[PDB]
Amino acid sequence: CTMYICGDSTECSNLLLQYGSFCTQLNRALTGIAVEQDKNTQEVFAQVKQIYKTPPIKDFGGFNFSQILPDPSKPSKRSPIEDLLFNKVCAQKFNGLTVLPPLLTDEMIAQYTSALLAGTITSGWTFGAGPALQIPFPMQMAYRFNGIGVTQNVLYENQKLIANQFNSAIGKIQDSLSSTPSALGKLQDVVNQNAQALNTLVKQLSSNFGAISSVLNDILSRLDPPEAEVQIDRLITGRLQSLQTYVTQQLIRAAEIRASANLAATKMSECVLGQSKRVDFCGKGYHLMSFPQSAPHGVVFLHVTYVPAQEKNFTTAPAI
Amino acid sequence: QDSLSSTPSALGKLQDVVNQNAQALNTLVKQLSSNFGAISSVLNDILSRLDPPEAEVQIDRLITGRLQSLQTYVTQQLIRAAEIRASANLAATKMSECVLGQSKRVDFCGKGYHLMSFPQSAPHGVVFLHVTYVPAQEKNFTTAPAICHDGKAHFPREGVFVSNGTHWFVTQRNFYEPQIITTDNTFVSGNCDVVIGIVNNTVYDPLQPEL
Amino acid sequence: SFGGVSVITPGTNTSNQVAVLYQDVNCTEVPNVFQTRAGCLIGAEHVNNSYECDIPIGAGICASYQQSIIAYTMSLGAENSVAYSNNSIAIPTNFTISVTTEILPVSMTKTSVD
Ligand SMILES: *[C@@H]1O[C@H](CO)[C@@H](O[C@@H]2O[C@H](CO)[C@@H](O)[C@H](O)[C@H]2NC(C)=O)[C@H](O)[C@H]1NC(C)=O
Ligand SMILES: *[C@@H]1O[C@H](CO)[C@@H](O[C@@H]2O[C@H](CO)[C@@H](O)[C@H](O)[C@H]2NC(C)=O)[C@H](O)[C@H]1NC(C)=O
Ligand SMILES: *[C@@H]1O[C@H](CO)[C@@H](O)[C@H](O)[C@H]1NC(C)=O
Ligand SMILES: *[C@@H]1O[C@H](CO)[C@@H](O)[C@H](O)[C@H]1NC(C)=O
Ligand SMILES: *[C@@H]1O[C@H](CO)[C@@H](O)[C@H](O)[C@H]1NC(C)=O
Ligand SMILES: *[C@@H]1O[C@H](CO)[C@@H](O)[C@H](O)[C@H]1NC(C)=O
Ligand SMILES: *[C@@H]1O[C@H](CO)[C@@H](O)[C@H](O)[C@H]1NC(C)=O
Ligand SMILES: *[C@@H]1O[C@H](CO)[C@@H](O)[C@H](O)[C@H]1NC(C)=O
Ligand SMILES: *[C@@H]1O[C@H](CO)[C@@H](O)[C@H](O)[C@H]1NC(C)=O
Ligand SMILES: *[C@@H]1O[C@H](CO)[C@@H](O)[C@H](O)[C@H]1NC(C)=O
Repeated sequence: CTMYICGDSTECSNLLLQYGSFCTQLNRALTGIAVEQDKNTQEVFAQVKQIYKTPPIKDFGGFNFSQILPDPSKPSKRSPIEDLLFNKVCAQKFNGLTVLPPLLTDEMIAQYTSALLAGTITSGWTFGAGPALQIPFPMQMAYRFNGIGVTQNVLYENQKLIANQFNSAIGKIQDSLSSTPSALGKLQDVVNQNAQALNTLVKQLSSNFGAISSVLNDILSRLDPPEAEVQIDRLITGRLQSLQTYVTQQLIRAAEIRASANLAATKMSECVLGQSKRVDFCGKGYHLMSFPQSAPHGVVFLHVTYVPAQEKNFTTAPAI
Repeated sequence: QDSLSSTPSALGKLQDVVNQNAQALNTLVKQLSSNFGAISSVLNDILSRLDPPEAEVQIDRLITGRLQSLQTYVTQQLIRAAEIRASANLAATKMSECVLGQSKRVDFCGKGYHLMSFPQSAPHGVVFLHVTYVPAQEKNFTTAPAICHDGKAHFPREGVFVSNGTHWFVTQRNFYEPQIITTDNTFVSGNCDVVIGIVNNTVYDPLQPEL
Repeated sequence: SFGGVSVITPGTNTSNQVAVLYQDVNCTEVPNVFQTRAGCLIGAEHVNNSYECDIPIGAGICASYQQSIIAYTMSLGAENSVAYSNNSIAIPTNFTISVTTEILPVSMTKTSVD
């Protein structure tokens, strides 16, 4: 707050003291937001007790997860889909505006994500409730069919068909993201809103606010301290108001993001670490399972659902 | 009982609310010590020194600063209040779904499989004691999706087919309790040509030895 | 050059030792010296061992008191390979009844300012 308002002028800084603790309050408010952002990330991704890995041989009964699993040939160890997501989304410092790095790096978030995927693929929903218990993937899928009121023999008898529909559906995700410029609008909007707020804040330093000049050095080079204090006070008033406006907007925006993060954390628990009965909570159709993919400042869920098809009319009765 | 009695930071979430509110009030009161450009932060000093025209200038400076301080306080309280309301809404939901019922929602009512919960009141808050079932002492078994018998493919009605290395059984999924495979605990669907990984084993019919 | 100065400390109930982070600067411009993405960290011993995060610094780096203050890349947890196969299942033979606490705020002090 002090550097934004006064730069390195001691004349301005001494006047700013007359306003009490406003700048301490503003610095505290922004610090609270910054801390929250790491908490949000942790509550979404750090839901796994152990770092699980998939087997060397990816034999899952015809099911192919190569597009969501880490690609060992790439330095970031991101999946093919995650790599696509990450490709799709100075002078501020000079005025006292800095950016603090996330506690968890993108590499670390990807590691959490792949651990969640490995857990799900090899042990179903058991690793969420306790120790991971291995089960063949086709059998896991059969259990998930029972969970939606479909007998398990339906899964087994149509295994190749189901694996093929699944593999194709995943492939379409790959293709859709590669051809849709607006796909990650929700995440881009957050980036754009924050950039706009900062640009506005910096631009306010160009305002006179009734003073002879917006430049503090011009005032100090022209006037003696009594006349100068009048002009400086005008700039302090305007710049303090601008900073208060910024901080208030950031607090409101931060709350909105926190709500989104809380929802993402809930979906991680209920869609990824289990099978959900809640309608439309984990995609459209009857939920089978979900897979997380990390994204810039966000998370992407791939929801796998069972959708009934090719209905035919029959005569019915309540009893025989 | 023992953990709460030996952990100073246990109720940090509730203490943080108390601390944040105290800090905001202390800041508000401390702002009354600011001059805001006036000759004095004390209104009585101004009134005892100056006549009404000159005094109105000094007073207006204090009014501007003090009004700004109060507006800052109130705005922060409204934002904080919203956050608390969200927490209270969640607590109310947990009361309904964890205490007044058994929840299937994963990690909603503690880690593990939810059995039941008990509320305890706390200063400006609520504490839930979540009781969960956590599986333990797992062991490896051989498994199959189906059993082939009399040319027919059999599936478990409720459990899973397992083998101890020499014999096949059906067991409930979350607790090892092996039972003989019979027509009472399996069902038939189609022949043995379709299911991948189907294994050959006897399926017992209880009326066999009787008739 | 300018930036924030942050002090890393264990509680004063534990020790009077501190480490200082000079944010966004190279260690060369400052006047147990370790350069991090967050800035220059002085007074903490950098180790190759990895632990659970105690005091967060940023970009994967955390510090703890272990005596001296150490800096390290944080661990995300123990590595675990699930013994997956196409015919192997693990089944619990026992269980434990677990009780855990969850603490939530419900209300604030009802202040009123005239
Ligand atoms: C899993 O699916 C991927 C495609 O999504 C297959 O990878 C392709 O394999 C063909 C040869 O059959 C290559 O010509 C393509 O270039 C590969 N594409 C990519 C992106 O690598 C993969 O082989 C499948 N795995 C299994 C076991 O079937
Ligand atoms: C159920 O729907 C699936 C489509 O998802 C049909 O499977 C396709 O059948 C056509 C021929 O009609 C083949 O050319 C396709 O290659 C099949 N797709 C796949 C993924 O195998 C299936 O036949 C339908 N079943 C019934 C009973 O109608
Ligand atoms: C069911 O019967 C109605 C006529 O009552 C007809 O319009 C409809 O197309 C039929 N739907 C199917 C799936 O056969
Ligand atoms: C199951 O078998 C694997 C070897 O495939 C072994 O490493 C693991 O410890 C066994 N687990 C149990 C619970 O027996
Ligand atoms: C499997 O169970 C049967 C019946 O209880 C028992 O007779 C047999 O010895 C067991 N096999 C092994 C390897 O323990
Ligand atoms: C399981 O994998 C083994 C090879 O490791 C193979 O011989 C066996 O037939 C497979 N079983 C099924 C059901 O695919
Ligand atoms: C199961 O028994 C049938 C004969 O009833 C035989 O044709 C089939 O090959 C057997 N399966 C195995 C794996 O031995
Ligand atoms: C401070 O240290 C004493 C031991 O010297 C310990 O009993 C006490 O619990 C500590 N206080 C806190 C808050 O950790
Ligand atoms: C300052 O640190 C950066 C790495 O963050 C390094 O590349 C650069 O060479 C350093 N500059 C000097 C003078 O050491
Ligand atoms: C940490 O490892 C690097 C090599 O990657 C080595 O140069 C450095 O001296 C090591 N430091 C310690 C404390 O082991």
